[PDB]
Amino acid sequence: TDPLYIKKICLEKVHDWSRCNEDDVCVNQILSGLTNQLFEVSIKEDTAIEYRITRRHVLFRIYGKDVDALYNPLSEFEVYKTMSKYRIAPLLLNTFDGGRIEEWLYGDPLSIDDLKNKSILVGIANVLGKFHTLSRKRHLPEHWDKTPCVFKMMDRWRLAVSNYKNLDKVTLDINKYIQESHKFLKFIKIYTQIENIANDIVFCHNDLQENNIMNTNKCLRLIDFEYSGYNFLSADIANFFIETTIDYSYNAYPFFIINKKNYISYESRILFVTTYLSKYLDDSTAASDQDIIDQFLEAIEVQALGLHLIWAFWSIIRGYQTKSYNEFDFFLYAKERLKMYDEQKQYLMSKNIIKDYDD
Ligand SMILES: [Mg+2]
Repeated sequence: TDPLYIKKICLEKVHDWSRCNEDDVCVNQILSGLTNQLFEVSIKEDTAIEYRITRRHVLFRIYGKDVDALYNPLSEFEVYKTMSKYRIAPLLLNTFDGGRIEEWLYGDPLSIDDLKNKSILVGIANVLGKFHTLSRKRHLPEHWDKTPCVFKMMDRWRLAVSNYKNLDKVTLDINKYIQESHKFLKFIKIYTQIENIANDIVFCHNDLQENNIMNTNKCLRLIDFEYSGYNFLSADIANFFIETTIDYSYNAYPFFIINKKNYISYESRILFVTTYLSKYLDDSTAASDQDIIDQFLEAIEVQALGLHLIWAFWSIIRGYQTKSYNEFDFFLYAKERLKMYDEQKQYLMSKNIIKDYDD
């Protein structure tokens, strides 16, 4: 993590960069987690034009430790290589002792305000619709577990949360939501057997938020596939719809803002689902049926219910890992996702959508 060592590695692992020396290379650490240290590494532009280096930037990733990973760290690299092969993720460039080097994407992540732009929403639906056709249009590795990660994420993170003895003010009754977790997984096992396109099991990103969508040339691209895996495709869309209400760009405590009124509008949700199905169904994109759309939208809201529990548990675990480094209040965030669960459960009950859920 010493900058000159980073320069030395890049000069010998990026093609034609060895024509430079360490004084031609710039290293800028970008925001990292506990599992990663990320650096923007570049050749100074005037040095680049003189030597005519065409790959001026790379992304330099130093691996953390597996035990701190809340995703699955043992299969993350194999999954990323597959995504890189089919040009879905940023291109893997090289590996080194303790990390890897990836293509640098020029542009900016989408903002919370970009998700109000209807043209941006259409672009996102096209990208995700085409992306979700991967498992049926190409042959993904046959040994990959096809269990929907809604089960795996919920099970894995509920276990880690129940192993805590503190749990003071995240909720006074954590086992209420631990028992709610069991209710959702049992309901979703029945609910997803109903014939619904939204219940199709495809390879999913599973962390669809605006800052994981890059806007490069007006071509939207996905990044950060660490949580990716097989899942109900409605879960990927439900995550994106939820994220229209959460702003992570706020730069003071608690470093997030929730605006439930900003939830993607119904006409926007229609426009998204129609656009999505136009790309996800190929030989007959005849899914302009409103009853198919209205049922697509209902399955999305059902999956949204469980995502609030999934990410609340994730946030509880992150809160016990961190300790005033970014000062993002993971415990307040978890409490807000738990509140989102209660409000979503009430709404679904009020419309009789989660029958036999046993409140
Ligand atoms: Mg990210």
